[PDB]
Amino acid sequence: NYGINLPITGSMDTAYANSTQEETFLTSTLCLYYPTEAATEINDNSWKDTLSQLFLTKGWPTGSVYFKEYTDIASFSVDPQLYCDYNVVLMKYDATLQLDMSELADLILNEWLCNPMDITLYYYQQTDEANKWISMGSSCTIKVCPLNTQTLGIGCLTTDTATFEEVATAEKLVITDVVDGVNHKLDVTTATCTIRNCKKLGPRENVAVIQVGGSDVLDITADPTTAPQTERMMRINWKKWWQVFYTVVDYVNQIIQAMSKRSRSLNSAAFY
Amino acid sequence: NYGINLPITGSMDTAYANSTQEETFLTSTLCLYYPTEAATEINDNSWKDTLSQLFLTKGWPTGSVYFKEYTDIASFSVDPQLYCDYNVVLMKYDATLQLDMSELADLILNEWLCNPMDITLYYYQQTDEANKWISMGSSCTIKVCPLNTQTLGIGCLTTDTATFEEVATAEKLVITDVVDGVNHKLDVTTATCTIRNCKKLGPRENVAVIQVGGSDVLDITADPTTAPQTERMMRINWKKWWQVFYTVVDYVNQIIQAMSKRSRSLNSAAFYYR
Amino acid sequence: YGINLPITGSMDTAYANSTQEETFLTSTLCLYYPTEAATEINDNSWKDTLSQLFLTKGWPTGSVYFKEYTDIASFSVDPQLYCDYNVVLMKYDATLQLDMSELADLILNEWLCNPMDITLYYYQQTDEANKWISMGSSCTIKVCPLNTQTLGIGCLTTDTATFEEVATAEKLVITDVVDGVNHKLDVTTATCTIRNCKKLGPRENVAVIQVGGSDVLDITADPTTAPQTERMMRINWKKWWQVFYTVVDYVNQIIQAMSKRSRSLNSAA
Amino acid sequence: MASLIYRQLLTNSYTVDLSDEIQEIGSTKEMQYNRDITIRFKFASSIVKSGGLGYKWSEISFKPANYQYTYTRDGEEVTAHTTCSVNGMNDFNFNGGSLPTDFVISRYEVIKENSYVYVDYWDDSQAFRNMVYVRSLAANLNSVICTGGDYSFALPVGQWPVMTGGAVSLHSAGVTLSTQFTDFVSLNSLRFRFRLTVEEPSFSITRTRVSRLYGLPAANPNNGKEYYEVAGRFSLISLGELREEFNALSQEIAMSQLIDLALLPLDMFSMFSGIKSTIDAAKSMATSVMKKFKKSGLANSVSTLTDSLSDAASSISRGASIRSVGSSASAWTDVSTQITDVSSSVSSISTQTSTISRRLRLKEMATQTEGMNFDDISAAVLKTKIDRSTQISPNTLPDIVTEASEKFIPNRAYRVINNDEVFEAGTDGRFFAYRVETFDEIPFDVQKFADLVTDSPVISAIIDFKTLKNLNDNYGISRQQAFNLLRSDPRVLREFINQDNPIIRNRIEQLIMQCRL
Repeated sequence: NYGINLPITGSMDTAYANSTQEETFLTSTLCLYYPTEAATEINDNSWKDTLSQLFLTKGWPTGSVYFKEYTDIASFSVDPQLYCDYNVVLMKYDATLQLDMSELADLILNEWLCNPMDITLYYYQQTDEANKWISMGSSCTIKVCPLNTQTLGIGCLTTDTATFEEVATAEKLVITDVVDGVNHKLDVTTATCTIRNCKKLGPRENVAVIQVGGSDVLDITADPTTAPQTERMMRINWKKWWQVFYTVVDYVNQIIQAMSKRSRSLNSAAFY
Repeated sequence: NYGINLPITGSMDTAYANSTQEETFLTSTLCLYYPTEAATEINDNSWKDTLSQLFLTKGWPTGSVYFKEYTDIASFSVDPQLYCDYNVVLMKYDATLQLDMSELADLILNEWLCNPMDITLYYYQQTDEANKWISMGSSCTIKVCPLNTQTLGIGCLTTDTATFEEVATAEKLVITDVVDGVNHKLDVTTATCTIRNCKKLGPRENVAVIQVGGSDVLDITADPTTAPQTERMMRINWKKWWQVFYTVVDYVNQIIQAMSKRSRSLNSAAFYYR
Repeated sequence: YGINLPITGSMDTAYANSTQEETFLTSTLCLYYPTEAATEINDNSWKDTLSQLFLTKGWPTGSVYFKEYTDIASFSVDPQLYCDYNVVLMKYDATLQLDMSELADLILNEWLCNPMDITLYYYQQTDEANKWISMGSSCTIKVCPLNTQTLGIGCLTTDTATFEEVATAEKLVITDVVDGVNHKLDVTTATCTIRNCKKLGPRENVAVIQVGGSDVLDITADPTTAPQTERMMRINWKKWWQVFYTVVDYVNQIIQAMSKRSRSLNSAA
Repeated sequence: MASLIYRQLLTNSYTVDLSDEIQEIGSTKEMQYNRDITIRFKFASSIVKSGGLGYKWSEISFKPANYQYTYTRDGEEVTAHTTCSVNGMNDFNFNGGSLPTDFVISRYEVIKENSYVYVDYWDDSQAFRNMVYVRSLAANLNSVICTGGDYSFALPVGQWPVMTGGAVSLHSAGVTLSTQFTDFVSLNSLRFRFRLTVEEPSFSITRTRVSRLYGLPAANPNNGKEYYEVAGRFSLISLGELREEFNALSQEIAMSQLIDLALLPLDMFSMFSGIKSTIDAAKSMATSVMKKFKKSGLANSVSTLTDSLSDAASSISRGASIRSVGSSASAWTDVSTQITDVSSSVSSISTQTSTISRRLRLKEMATQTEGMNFDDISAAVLKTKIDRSTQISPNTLPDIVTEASEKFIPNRAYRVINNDEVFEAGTDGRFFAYRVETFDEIPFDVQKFADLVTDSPVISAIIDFKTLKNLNDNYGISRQQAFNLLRSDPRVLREFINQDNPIIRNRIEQLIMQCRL
């Protein structure tokens, strides 16, 4: 764009250009993410097809809607590539996996920027409430050792990782947070994990995590002070999976309207 | 304002702000892509290191330059997760692989927008000279069957793929082009391949495919009418690999200047790209 | 219809719209390809399928024709361009390059020829546009330059064993000799035919589309010039079905780079 | 007048389809002569048993049947051949059960009031062979009752069920055309079809559950008769190159007599009156004449202007750049002002004028205007000659009519008055500016023109400048008259041509000679 230098005009012409949903029906793609269990319960070889014809009703041309199958919250969390313009991901309340779910939401619902970290040669530090370490893979196990202003351990010996502080034991997606403004020698299991240094920010004008199950929320926040509740964070009452999908279809536009179209670029949110 | 279009005042103040290379030396990363054979011929455990000190000369701080090893044009054309701000890829003329190379160039040198295709449930069609089907993977084998306005085959039976028309036999990267405005039942070998529907456009303000050997020729037009020659498409005379790298280093800025940031990425564009 | 010349230059500024809509209705398109091309396609209905696809780009059923040359040498030799617009597909065969160059030089250009009697009259080329184009089964041309006396120069106008061989059994040959010098010629007229041609206008039809390599071709007989025309297109090579799809998907673009012949236009004299 | 007839057609084209669609379903998969007639015919049946034990029948159906005979008529022995077939038969069945020993009729046909009987007829007299053009035919025939005989179903064991009864009466209904093709030659005929009324007795199948049904079953429809007979009487009432003649035939049309017949709404019913044909020609032909129009010059063109408005009024947000000689964009003026899609030879103005004529001109007509409108001079030409020819046959009437439109009065111009200023778009070439009164010429304008054309009433300048100025001088031409001679008034014009006879009689005539096609 090269432009942002010159304001924009504020005159109230006052002419709303009508519809909005009639541009998105024609030009955008809708990608539905669900868990295996969801589809297994449906037990039809043509469910993706039936729903698609039903999607014409709500106004989405045949070749428009795509159906992606994550089989777990952890895998759907490791190697991320939102495929379509609009992504609405269905998540089933599994109470033991809550934080797994929180860490995954925090990634889709938000806009991320990521540079690479070399745990080997360089001990790092986070800068602000927006600098976090997002690591993900087969088995992510992160141990940390805070450094005083001398490159010396504080409660640890930068030499023996048996004195480090473990902050993640074999997760599939992890957003680690350390006391801001302190250097740390890091010890990740890079064999099965990848850890990258991300700065947060923009949010996502796409992800509309629809939650099935429970009650209760989650506060993506890392702090204790704030709790943000966004429109791209919806909830549905579980009955049967066929019902869930019927509702998602019967209210596609409502769900789409709670998102937008800016923000799609390269799939994999971590930015190297 | 940054999520909309803003157009600039045209007054000729006329004051060029000097250097330009002195912001890129400080703030940008340089990623060099070469083939295995390149490094094997060099035969040193410290070549990446030696070149790096040499890179300080041209003005790139120690932790700045990265060295990525593709071992073939086919694999490289696969996991093209260009890592750094500036990417200059070294390609060694292999005459049998020309189109493999062309298809790979077409991907790096250009700005691509893709969506996923479900070959199983929906027969597709390309819209303009910019709608192409880019498929890539282990072994990409694509057979096609053009449909008349009835969903019926034309020279084929939408029922038996033995009547389809084969347009790719086991490639690692393929940019397929069909007669615009015609529906086609597609039959890819999705097991080893992935086919996606891409719209082209912007070009790349990064790569700089530097070609070793031949008397070169790259075609990036799918058509016959046009032939585009860009600055991000350079050529070097093959002597020894050490020489190639020395030159790449001795002319880093010249090569970088022929690219430049990443308009689509930079910050002031995160909306319409990034 | 014909003879005389001067147009009014006033800028009325009214472009008469489209132009592709008169060519779709009134003109014929002839596609020339090599056997290997069709063999790789392996369908009994490929010519047909492509034809329906050609309606898309706007060419009525009976409009497009498909001619099969099986080699660059025979094609070079049997050149009776059949249709209004001819787009010939050439495959990069690296040993046959000059065969290809000589064939391009003939289609891409407008030629004027007269017959030569090698037996009774020793000839000479006049300008950078007078060339000797010979073609047939096996064309073998030996030459002997004459000084201003009808005597050989490095040869005996009597024994062809002293002649200078400039072509050994080609299927198409455009021979060039030092301008303004007489030569006793010795062609193998049994299998060859040699004719004296004057060149000129370029062709407003063909569109040699080149498959493969990363060629650079070389016509100009001289060393000084290199002409690159619009009727000389290129498509990097790999699958034949793809080549044809592209030719169809961009028929108009290819046709637009050509148009009405000009030398054959009715309006002549 | 012509206004209607022409437009009237393109208005009623939607019909073309409906009709068109009929002949398909129905399509495959002078001199008078008389003669009492005697039609003798018979039915045939096909009875097929199922396999197995022999208690079950699979099909009992009607089959076409031939009959030949001779009868006397006017002292001559006539040899006749008939073929009787049925249509619209009804499928009945009887299921005595699924055991191998249970009596069953899977399907048996019955003709009822929703069925027809057809009898094809041919005889060897001469009037019959001379029937190839048929303008009309009616039959007055006695009815006949066809009753079913018994048919026994011989079961392997026991008492045999017997189908008995059934009856229908046949009534002559509708008269057409028809023809029989055998191994080598044809037998022309206008086979009549009989509508049916069910009669007593009803039919039943003894030993079963089938009684009191009305209609005639296919089991034994002839009831042992050698033939059925229907006799009565029938009455019959009987009767590139083209162009070159139309022209010559025009050179004679009067003048005054013509004009008038252009002040009479010669619409649909009128034009296809005079034609005298064999059958539903002029009919589906007045429809075919249609099925030609909606596929020609006048057609599409008009279909274009129409859009060029929609499209340019629907677009606007994205109104075509085009250009407009006049206040603003408006298909008529501008769309022609810009898409000067043809080229080279003369001066500016003329080219637009021209292209603005094309639309404006011919086109205008099929909508709204005053006085004798060109075409109304054309129609006159048609309804004229297409009468001084006498012909019948289909393949003619269509096209020729159409083609008349596209190629009649090759050129011609128009005018628009406004504040005593005759603006004349001399199509193809020319254009002048008047001062209404004192026939004078001042700088014409592409502008003043623009609008005043776009949305106001136009006039099909019968007589134009040339003729007019020459007329005004060697005569007089009261202010009164003149003012009419512009609106192209019928009267005032008719006067002169009818009265005076000077010039006027060329400007007119010449036009006739121009609608030569």
